[PDB]
Amino acid sequence: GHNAKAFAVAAPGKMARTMQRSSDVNERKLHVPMVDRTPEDDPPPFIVAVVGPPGTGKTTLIRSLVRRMTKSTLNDIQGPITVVSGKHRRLTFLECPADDLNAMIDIAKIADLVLLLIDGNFGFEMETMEFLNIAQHHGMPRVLGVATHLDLFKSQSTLRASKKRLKHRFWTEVYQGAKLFYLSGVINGRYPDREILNLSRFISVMKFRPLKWRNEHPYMLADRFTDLTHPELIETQGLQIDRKVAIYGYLHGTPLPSAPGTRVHIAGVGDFSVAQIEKLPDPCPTPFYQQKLDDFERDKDKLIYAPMSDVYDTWYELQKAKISKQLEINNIEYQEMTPEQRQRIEGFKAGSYVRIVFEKVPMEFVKNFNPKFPIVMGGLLPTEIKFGIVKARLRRHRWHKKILKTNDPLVLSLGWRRFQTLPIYTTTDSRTRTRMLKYTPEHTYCNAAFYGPLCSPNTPFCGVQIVANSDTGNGFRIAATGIVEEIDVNIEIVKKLKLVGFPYKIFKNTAFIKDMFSSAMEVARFEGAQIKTVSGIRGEIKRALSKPEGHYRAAFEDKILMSDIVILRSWYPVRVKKFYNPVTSLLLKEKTEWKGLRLTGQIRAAMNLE
Amino acid sequence: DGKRAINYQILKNKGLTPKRNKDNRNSRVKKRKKYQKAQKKLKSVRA
Amino acid sequence: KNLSSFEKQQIEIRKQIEQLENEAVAEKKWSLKGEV
RNA sequence: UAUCUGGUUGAUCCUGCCAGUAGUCAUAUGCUUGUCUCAAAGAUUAAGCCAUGCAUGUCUAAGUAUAAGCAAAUACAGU
RNA sequence: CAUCCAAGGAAGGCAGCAGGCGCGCAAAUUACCCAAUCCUAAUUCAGGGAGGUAGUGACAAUAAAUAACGAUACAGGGUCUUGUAAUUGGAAUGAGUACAAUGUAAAUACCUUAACGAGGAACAAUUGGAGGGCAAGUCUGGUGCCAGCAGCC
Ligand SMILES: Nc1nc2c(ncn2[C@@H]2O[C@H](COP(=O)(O)OP(=O)(O)OP(=O)(O)O)[C@@H](O)[C@H]2O)c(=O)[nH]1
Ligand SMILES: [Mg+2]
Repeated sequence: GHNAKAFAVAAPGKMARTMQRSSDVNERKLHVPMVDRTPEDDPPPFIVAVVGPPGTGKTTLIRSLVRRMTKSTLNDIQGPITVVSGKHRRLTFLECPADDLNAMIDIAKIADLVLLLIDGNFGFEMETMEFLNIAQHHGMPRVLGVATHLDLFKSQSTLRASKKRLKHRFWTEVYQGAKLFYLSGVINGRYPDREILNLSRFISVMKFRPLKWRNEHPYMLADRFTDLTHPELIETQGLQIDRKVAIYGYLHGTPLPSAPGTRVHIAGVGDFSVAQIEKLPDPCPTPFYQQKLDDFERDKDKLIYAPMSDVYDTWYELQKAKISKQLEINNIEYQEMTPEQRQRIEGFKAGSYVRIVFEKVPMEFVKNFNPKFPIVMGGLLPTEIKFGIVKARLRRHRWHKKILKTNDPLVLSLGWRRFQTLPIYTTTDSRTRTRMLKYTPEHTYCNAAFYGPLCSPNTPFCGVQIVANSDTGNGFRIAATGIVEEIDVNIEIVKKLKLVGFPYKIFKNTAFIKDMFSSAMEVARFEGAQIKTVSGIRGEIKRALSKPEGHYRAAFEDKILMSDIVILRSWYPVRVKKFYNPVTSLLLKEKTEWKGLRLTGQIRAAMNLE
Repeated sequence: DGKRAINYQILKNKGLTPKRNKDNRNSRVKKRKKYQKAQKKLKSVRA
Repeated sequence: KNLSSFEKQQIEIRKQIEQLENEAVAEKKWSLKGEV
C-alpha cells in the first residue's frame, strides 16, 4: 500500500511514555462482566442504611437529610422512610439497630448505600469494624463515611491529626482516596447546612455497582406491617393459632414470579411459601412519573412516605455488548405483548410497590413487633431449599482472639439465611484422605463440613460466636470467613484411634496379650491386623483363646519385654451432626440477645468442672 | 462506659510481620555495635 | 392455657439444645478419643 | 571522573536475544508513613460534557441631588 | 448538544476558582481574606477565585528523634579493656497535652515558655533478600512420586 517511513512522528520518546501510560489507563477500565438486571422505566428506590455506634447520632443525620431534601422537619423516625430526590431518584433511609448483630448482618446484606458514621473524639469502635467485615465478605456496597462529635475537640491540631488518622484508617478499610464527611455540631438538633448539602449532593449524582448476589435472587424491603386475622377467630380458639399476615414493601433485584406458592426466606424469622401477591400503586411516585401520567391523560408536599412512623475492539467490550443485546432483545419482546401476560410471565420486576401475604405466621413476629428493626424478604432459588452437608474452607479471623473448636456451635450467615451449626474442621492428608482436625489452625485455612441448607458453589459465608449483647466484652465477634467448595450428603471423615493393651505371658517370638477386648468374637473379628509396641518392635495378632474372656495370643518378630505396651491402630469414621437451628432473632420479646447452644468452655464454667 | 473501644491489634494493623529487635528502630546504635564487633574482631586478630 | 405453634417449636428446639448440651458437657465416647 | 557479570562456545570472534546486580527530571502499583523548612498538583485517555455559587466594576473639595432618604446659608451647600 | 414551562415562547457555553459526570474499580476545599504583590475607576477610601492564607495522596527537596552515662554476676582480650543479662542506680530531653505571649487581616502552624508527660522508652521503624552477579546459609523441619534397597521404622 504505502511506506511506514512516511507515516512517522516528530517525537519518539513522548509517544513511548504517553502510549505506555495510556495502555495502563485503558487496562484500568477492564472488569469481569456480569448482568445488571435493573429496570429502566421505574427503578426501585436506592436503600440508604445508616450504621454506627449507639449514642453517636444517626437519627439526627437522617433527620437533617430528610429536612434538606424536603424542606420539612420530621421527628420520631422509625423504620424505613422514603424520600424523592431530583426527577428520577428515590432514597429509602433505614436506621440500623446498633446493639444487635442479626439485623445488622441483614442490613449489610441488603443495603446499596451505607452511611457509616464514626465518633470523631472517641475513634473507631468494634461495631464499625464488624459491619465493615460483614459487608466486605457478603458483597461490598457503596460505603460512605461520616464523622461526628467534632466540636468536642478543644484544639485544631488534635482535630486535624485525628481527622487524618481516621481518614487513613478508612482508606485502609475501604478503597484509598475515599472521601468522608466531617460534621461539626448539633446546635439545633441537626447538622450544619453546608455539610448536609454536600452529603445530599454527593448521593444525588452517584452510581452503583451490580453485585453478584443481588442480580439473581429477588429481595424485598418491607415498609409497613399489618396483621390480618378476624377478631372472632382470635377470640374463639384461644388467640394462639398461626396467622395470615400481609406485609407491604418494595421489590429489588429480580422479578419474583406471579405464581402463588413460591418459596420465601425472611431473615431472622424463617422459611415460608407466599400465599398471595399483588402490585399496589406506588404511594411515593417520582415527579417524572406524574408528568408521564398527566401525559397519559393529556404531589406538592407528599415527598415523604413513612407509614411505619407517625406523622469490536476489546473482549470486555464485546461481552458487555452481548449482555446488553440479549437484554434489549428480551426487553423488546417484552414490550410488544399484553400487560396482563407481561405480569403473568415476568412476575413483578423491581420498582413495583408489592403487597404480599403469607399464611401460618407465629405470634412473636406480631405480638413482640417493633418498628425499629428492619424486615427483609427474599426469593429462593430451588438449590437453596434442599438440605445436606456442605464442605467449605474457612480460617480463624485475624482479629478474633481465640481459635475455634471441633463440634462447637457456630452462628453463621450464608445466602439470605442465618443459622447455628455444629461444623467439623478437617485438613487433608496431602490429597489422600480427610484428616479430622480437633482445633482450628491459627493462620492457615482448613476445610469444614457442616449440615445445613444447600447453596450455589463459590458463595461466601461468615460465622460468629454467640450474639447476646450481655457477654460481649471488648472482644471481636467475626470468627470464620471463606466460601463454600461443594455440597454433598456424606463424606468420609477419619479419626485415628489406637487401642491399648498389656502382656501377661511371654513365649519366644509369641506373646499372650490382654486388656483391650472382653469377648472372643472381638478378637476373631480383628484377626490379621498389626499391633505395635510402645518400644517399637513389630508384630501382629494370631489367635483368640477360648476359656479366657479377653486374653488372646499374638506373634512378634522379637521377644517382647514385660513393660512393653501394645497398641492397635484403626481409622474410626466419625459423622457430622444434623442440627439446624434458625436464629429467629426477630421472633423474640427483646431481640437484643439470643442464646442457642453454648460453647464447651462456657458450659464448663457454668457448671464448674474441667 | 458501655462503648466498645478499639483494640491495638486492629488499629495500627501490623499483621504477621517478623518480630525485630529493639535496636532496629535506631540505625545509630545498630551501626555502633556493628563497628564495635568489627573492632573486637580486629583486636582479636591483630595481637 | 393453650399452646401456639411458636411455643411448641421453641420448646422442641429448647429440649434439643438441652440434650445436645448434656451430650457435650459429658465425657466423650471411646470411639471419639485417642490412645484409649 | 565514566557501575557491569554470565549464558548464547570445549575454546577464539561477530551478531541479536535471554538471565542477573545497580543507577533513574520514566510510567504504574504495593507496604510503611513521628518532627522542621519548602513547594508540585485533570496535559498524557476526551480543546469530551457540565448542576450550583463566585470570578468587573468604579465618586473626588472639584459633571448632574427637590430621594415625599438620613442628621443638623428662603436659590443649593453635610452624608 | 442541551434547560424551563401554562405548548404561545424564553434562555445557554467551567480550555477562570471551587466542584461533578465521563468504567460497576475510585485521589485536593463547592474553605478564609484583600493584610502583602500589583491592576482597574470619577479614584488615598471601592472592587479584584488576579493574588495571598490555611486544608488535602511521602511529586520533588533540606535538616533530624526512636536513647546516653554508670554499679553487680559470667564470657573474654587478661593486672586495665569489651560483650551478655525477663539485674539495678540516678540524670537529660522532645513527640504529644497546655495557662500565656509572639505570630497573623482573624486564625492554624513555626520560634519562646509556667505546668503535665519515659524502663518493656509498650511514647511498641519499616521495606526486601541470602551459592553467584556486585554482600549476607557446606542452617532445620514438613509434603507429592518411585515396580531403586528394607518392608509400614
Ligand atoms: N457534640 C455533638 N453531639 C451530637 C452530634 N451528633 C449528635 N449528637 C448528640 O447525640 C445525641 C444522641 O444521638 P441520637 O439522637 O439519640 O441518635 P442515635 O444515634 O440513633 O441514638 P439512639 O436513638 O439512642 O439509638 C443526640 O441527642 C445529639 O444531641 C455531634 O455531631 N456533636
Ligand atoms: Mg437516635
